Amino acid sequence: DPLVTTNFGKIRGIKKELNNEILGPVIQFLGVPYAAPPTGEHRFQPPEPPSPWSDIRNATQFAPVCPQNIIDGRLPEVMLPVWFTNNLDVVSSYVQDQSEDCLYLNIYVPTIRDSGGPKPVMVYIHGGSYMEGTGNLYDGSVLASYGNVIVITVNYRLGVLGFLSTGDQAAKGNYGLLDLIQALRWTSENIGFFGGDPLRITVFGSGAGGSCVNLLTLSHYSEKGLFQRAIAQSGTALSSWAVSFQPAKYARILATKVGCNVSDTVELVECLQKKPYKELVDQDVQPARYHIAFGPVIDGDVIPDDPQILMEQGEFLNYDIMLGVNQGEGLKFVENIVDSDDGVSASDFDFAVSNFVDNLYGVLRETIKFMYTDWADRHNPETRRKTLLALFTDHQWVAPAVATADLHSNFGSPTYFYAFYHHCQTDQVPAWADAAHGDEVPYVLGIPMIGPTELFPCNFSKNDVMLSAVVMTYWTNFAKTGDPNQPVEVAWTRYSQKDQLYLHIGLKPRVKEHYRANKVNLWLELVPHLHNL
Amino acid sequence: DPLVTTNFGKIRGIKKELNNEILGPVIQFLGVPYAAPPTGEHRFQPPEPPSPWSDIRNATQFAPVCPQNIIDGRLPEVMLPVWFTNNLDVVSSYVQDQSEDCLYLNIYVPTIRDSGGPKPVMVYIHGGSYMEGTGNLYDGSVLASYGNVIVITVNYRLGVLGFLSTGDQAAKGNYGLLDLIQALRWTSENIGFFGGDPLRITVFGSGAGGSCVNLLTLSHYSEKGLFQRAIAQSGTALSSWAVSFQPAKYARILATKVGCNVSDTVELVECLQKKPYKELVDQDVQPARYHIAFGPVIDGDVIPDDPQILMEQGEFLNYDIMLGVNQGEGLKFVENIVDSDDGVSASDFDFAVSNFVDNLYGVLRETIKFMYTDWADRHNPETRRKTLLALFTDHQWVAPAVATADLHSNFGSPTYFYAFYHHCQTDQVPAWADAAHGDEVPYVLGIPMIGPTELFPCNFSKNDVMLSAVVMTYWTNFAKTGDPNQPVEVAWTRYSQKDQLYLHIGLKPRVKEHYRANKVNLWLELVPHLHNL
Amino acid sequence: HAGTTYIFSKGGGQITYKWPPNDRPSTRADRLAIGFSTVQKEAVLVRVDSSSGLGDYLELHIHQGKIGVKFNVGTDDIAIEESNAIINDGKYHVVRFTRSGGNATLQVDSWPVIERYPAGRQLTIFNSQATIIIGGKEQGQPFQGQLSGLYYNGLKVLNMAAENDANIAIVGNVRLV
Amino acid sequence: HAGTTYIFSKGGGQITYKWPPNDRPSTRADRLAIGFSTVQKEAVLVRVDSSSGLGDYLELHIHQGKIGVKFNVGTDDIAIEESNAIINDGKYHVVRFTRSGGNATLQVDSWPVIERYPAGRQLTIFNSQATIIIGGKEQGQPFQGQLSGLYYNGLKVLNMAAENDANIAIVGNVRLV
Ligand SMILES: *[C@@H]1O[C@H](CO)[C@@H](O[C@@H]2O[C@H](CO)[C@@H](O)[C@H](O)[C@H]2NC(C)=O)[C@H](O)[C@H]1NC(C)=O
Ligand SMILES: *[C@@H]1O[C@H](CO)[C@@H](O)[C@H](O)[C@H]1NC(C)=O
Ligand SMILES: *[C@@H]1O[C@H](CO)[C@@H](O)[C@H](O)[C@H]1NC(C)=O
Ligand SMILES: *[C@@H]1O[C@H](CO)[C@@H](O)[C@H](O)[C@H]1NC(C)=O
Ligand SMILES: *[C@@H]1O[C@H](CO)[C@@H](O)[C@H](O)[C@H]1NC(C)=O
Ligand SMILES: *[C@@H]1O[C@H](CO)[C@@H](O)[C@H](O)[C@H]1NC(C)=O
Ligand SMILES: *[C@@H]1O[C@H](CO)[C@@H](O)[C@H](O)[C@H]1NC(C)=O
Ligand SMILES: [Ca+2]
Ligand SMILES: [Ca+2]
Repeated sequence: DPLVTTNFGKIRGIKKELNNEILGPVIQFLGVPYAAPPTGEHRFQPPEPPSPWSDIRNATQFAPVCPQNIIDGRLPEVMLPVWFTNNLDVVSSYVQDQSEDCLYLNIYVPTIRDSGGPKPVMVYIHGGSYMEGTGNLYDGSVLASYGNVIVITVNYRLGVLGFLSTGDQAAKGNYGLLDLIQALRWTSENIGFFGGDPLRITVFGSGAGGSCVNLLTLSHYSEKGLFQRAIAQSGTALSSWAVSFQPAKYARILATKVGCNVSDTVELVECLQKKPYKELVDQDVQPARYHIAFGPVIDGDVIPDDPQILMEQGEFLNYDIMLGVNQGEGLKFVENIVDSDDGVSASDFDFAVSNFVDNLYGVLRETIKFMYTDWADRHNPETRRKTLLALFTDHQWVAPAVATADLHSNFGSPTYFYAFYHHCQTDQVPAWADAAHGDEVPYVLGIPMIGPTELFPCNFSKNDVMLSAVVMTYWTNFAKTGDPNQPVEVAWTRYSQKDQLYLHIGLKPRVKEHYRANKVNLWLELVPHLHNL
Repeated sequence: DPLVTTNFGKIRGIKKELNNEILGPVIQFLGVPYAAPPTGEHRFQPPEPPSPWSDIRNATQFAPVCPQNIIDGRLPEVMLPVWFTNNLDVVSSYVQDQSEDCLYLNIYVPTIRDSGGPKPVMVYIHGGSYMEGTGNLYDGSVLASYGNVIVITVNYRLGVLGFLSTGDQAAKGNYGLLDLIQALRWTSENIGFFGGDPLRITVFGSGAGGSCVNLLTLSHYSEKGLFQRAIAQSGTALSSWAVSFQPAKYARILATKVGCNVSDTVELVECLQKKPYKELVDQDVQPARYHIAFGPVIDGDVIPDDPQILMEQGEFLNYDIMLGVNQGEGLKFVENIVDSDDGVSASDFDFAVSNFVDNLYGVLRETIKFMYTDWADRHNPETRRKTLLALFTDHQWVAPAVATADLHSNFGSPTYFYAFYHHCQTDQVPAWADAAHGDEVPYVLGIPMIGPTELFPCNFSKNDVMLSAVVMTYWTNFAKTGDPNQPVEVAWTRYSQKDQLYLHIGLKPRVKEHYRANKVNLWLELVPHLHNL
Repeated sequence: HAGTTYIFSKGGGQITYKWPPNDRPSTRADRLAIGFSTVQKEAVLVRVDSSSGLGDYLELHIHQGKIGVKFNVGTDDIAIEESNAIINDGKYHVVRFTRSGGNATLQVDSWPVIERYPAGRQLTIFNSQATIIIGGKEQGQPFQGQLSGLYYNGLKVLNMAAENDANIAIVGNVRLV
Repeated sequence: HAGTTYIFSKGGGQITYKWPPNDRPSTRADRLAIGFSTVQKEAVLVRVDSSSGLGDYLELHIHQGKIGVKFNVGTDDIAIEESNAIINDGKYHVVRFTRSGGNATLQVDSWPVIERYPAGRQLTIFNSQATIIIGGKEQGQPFQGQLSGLYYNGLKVLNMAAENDANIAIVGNVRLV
């Protein structure tokens, strides 16, 4: 029987076996409460510490997830990972059990003739678009086991409940962000009791998640010592959809939709502070394409200034940073109009850009089109597609990523950058597609080592399981020492602005320099200079 | 004794031996007059047919060259070939003997157990900037011999004498162009008497010369049948310095300098029609950088419209076309400011462009700079130079070249395109330099096969002589059949707009496609679209 | 009828000369002449076309009983026609066409020579000529009668056809005489 | 003097702690305290510098006999000083520094606590701190006297030096007591 005493009470976790004969067992503590339920008067309020119990709390099954609605395709296809979209079914059978009281986290502890002493802790911040998800999807047992580290998937307030701001004092948003910090405080204090080492906490996440990871490092609320490392996979604080800059506009539109658009903010907040949680979560506030309606907001306190500025001013502490992108992040962007012959009509391309420009920049247009046309084949529709997809991929993921890595290094932080070129080949993702947004998640969670799962159906090859191990060993080594190479043919050299060495993670890992240097520069360099006249 | 009867009289040519034991002998007929001396009242007048003689005319030594002045470095360094500039000495000892009566051409005939029947004829139109030169420099004996073709280097009115126009009727310029046609008429009628085949005349030239070649194919004065093929090496009718668009402006400035800027054109022409030929040729009319003062002009008759338009409207007859460029054409452009460490200061680069833009286009600036900076090494001064040189090379040579090839093909003309990547390594041209403007000439004239010469000093390696043969065999085969592959590992496939196959002529000849497709497009595609708003 | 004569019966026919790729000529001037005999009101006798893409073309037809020509080398369509004399009287007639850029010339039998000197600015070259089509069938106006001594810029296409030229292809209700 | 004491003689000296590369910390807040004794009018006691490039720095000096501090984390230079009390009287004195972004704090012996709250918008982080230099020699104002119990954000640099720390490097006329 698995018992552990915490500063709030004792709890019992259920032990589990893994679908592999090399992976030891794992003790799972599902449903642990790390804060006071954000209910009633506590809604739209900074999270509170949790209340203690005397007895022994049954922590053996996922606690309810936060209020969301994914079914009716109102979810921004492009922003969410592919595995999440190409399987809304299985996903639904996770977030089907909701509740306004959802602030809970899951702990995965390994069990031992290899390493003695406190084990590192990897906190995974899940994320889609801030509107849905649950760290309950990501089962970090193979990771926890295979790496010999404790893994914690966290749950935090999403949607309206988590990030609604009025622009003024009525509601300063960033609630879900504060929730994430509260989880980290809880961790830094109690993970010790589970054999964890509060001096080696690495927070990591994918997409919207990695955006939190990054925003967390920009908020003064994360004080020195809270967590030591960060891994931001396919995600930044610099993307167009990482922050909401019109928190009021969309707050009032949500107000109007549930009858509350009063002229005074404070009344408007109280108005909403009443409505059934499910009434607010089912509205339909639509944000400009490639932008978010509800999410982190520049409040001046939690998020002191615009991420992009803070980054340039070095307004962040020093952590060990690891971040990267996947080859074809923006699959969904083009997958939308790829004819039966796997091509793209030059008129659809000319259009897609003109449109992309209208939304992200309201002449550059002709410059973009030029830059993204392989003239040594200016007519191949299959090529015309590859480049059209790179356009999104470069701009929405690669450019911001490099931007981040460049500054994080120029300011002392030890940085490692990676490019992911390998995905699992199923029938749900076209053959001509490549590593799409999120295709790295199943390799970071060691799924291949336990064969296909209801969530990740793909029929993993021997390579997938092999590469899965190569990845996990990096991630964990990193979590262990702050170097993907210690302790456990290719040395993942460090990323510096002068050489920009990145590890090309694929079936042939190998260090290359200046990832997509050209386009990366078009976006961080030329485009600005132009829109500057 | 070498004698030949022509429709104007008999003439004696001196026979010659070649510095190689594989090259047969050659009968040279130097100084042949192909037209009436452009003197007195004939100055600024279409050339006239030559007057006949009864006896036997001694055609054994170069006749005087046309009026020019190269010594005092007033010559546009960049426009002239490198071998010409890096050796003004030897060059001077050619054009030292001047005369207003210079319309003469040289014939090089081979002497025979290989081919029976009339031999093909290759007429070489020399050219620098239209202000100097002489086909007397180019000795086509090794070519004539090694290929089994007759070679004719021609002389035509240069400078003021050859292209001065008043913008109106007073003087319609293009005199040197008409001279070149008169040479072709003479050839088409009498080259038969030398064993030549008037049905296989190929006119070729380098730089300013190849510009004439091209302009010749655009003038209606070159009627069907005159000549059948054309080779334009590093030169077009499309370059900024191929035509003079302000013939009046520079005519009056020449007038003012010799006291003649009267208000009436006709008087101004007569005024100049008097001055000693050497007084006009020694003035100093300066044209805008990258442009010409005196040269071919759009007169509406000889040159019907703007070359660039004629080209797009297919206003040219069909010929077998062969044209190309060299790797580092614009050496002189950057050689100007390459510090001791073979680099280029980013400020000198930022400058060179801003300047280049001011002259060729009076914002694109920032776009050019971007396009010509290897961001995967945005600081290497040696690289910063390579690209800065490509800028000129691409714009002044490569772009116009491709432009021509694309249209010539789209209109039926069988076209072949080549890129020259190999030069002779001497001490006059830096080591970091590559095939500069004109470095192909010595290989097309078979110089390597006769060892270093006073003109071409370089110490030719066994490769140079080898590659020299490879080149000559193409050029001649072309002149022979209109296919560089017939009759004599690499097949020089044909150039079509859809695949743009070009022969990468170097030590490893091999066919590649879409030469510098990227930049070529920036210049013929993007830059225009922009300067279009 | 002068020399080689071809007879086009009902159902029309078509003799087509296809210039070998690397030999499709371009021309600033054109000399076209042919001798015919027909009792039609509408019909196209000869038509030269520039390889697909380039627009240029030359057409010799009979519109409302009068022989005429329509061509285009790049600007607009220029036409010239002998509207006075009549030629669909089943008897022998010879027409001669001449082009020099836009400016053109026509002449039937012995009537005065007609001169057309097109408007504003005119283009000059008939680019990459690829096919000569006799029979005016493809153009949708079949010819029925007899054609002899067809001369186009040096090509005596009709003999060429008779002498089984590797490039001439006869198809339809055409017969030699 | 509290515990480990170091004596700086004429010719000055310098104890320098060099943080191991991948460990140069960044901080929003700072706690610096040290006990000294000197009879100088001008002299720099302690100075922390951010790895070459980044500007940030912290300096504890004595200007005209009064102990004070000057630092910069990104905006302007912010200084705070105990100008009332005097401390270059050769006797024992203890100063405590505090930073929280721009806002800072100073306190000598027992005098009232001084508070500096900089102007407009202020930056917060002292990026990549790479070296702690005691002796104020390199900055061109050698110190001569005695320093004890130096505490900087948890580092008791002086003991570290005494216990021959792999990173502390002593050079000059400095001696242990
Ligand atoms: C010094 O402490 C902080 C900076 O670290 C200052 O922070 C806020 O500054 C605003 C603007 O003047 C004040 O109105 C707030 O009251 C401060 N609140 C916080 C978060 O501390 C602070 O002002 C400074 N000290 C004070 C409160 O006087
Ligand atoms: C939950 O608590 C109950 C209290 O009666 C305990 O009996 C049980 O073992 C715990 N969990 C389960 C269902 O095993
Ligand atoms: C909501 O109410 C405010 C104040 O009454 C008003 O300014 C705003 O436009 C309203 N929202 C809309 C446009 O429905
Ligand atoms: C194996 O993968 C394929 C999908 O491409 C499919 O057969 C199925 O999903 C998996 N299992 C099997 C063999 O049925
Ligand atoms: C030139 O012609 C003369 C005729 O008087 C002849 O004697 C001589 O040999 C010829 N060649 C020369 C110039 O030697
Ligand atoms: C030449 O004379 C004309 C007539 O007045 C004058 O306008 C022109 O400027 C003169 N040329 C120059 C620029 O010397
Ligand atoms: C051979 O060329 C080089 C100059 O590049 C130099 O050795 C000399 O000028 C030439 N001949 C020799 C070996 O002297
Ligand atoms: Ca470390
Ligand atoms: Ca700073």
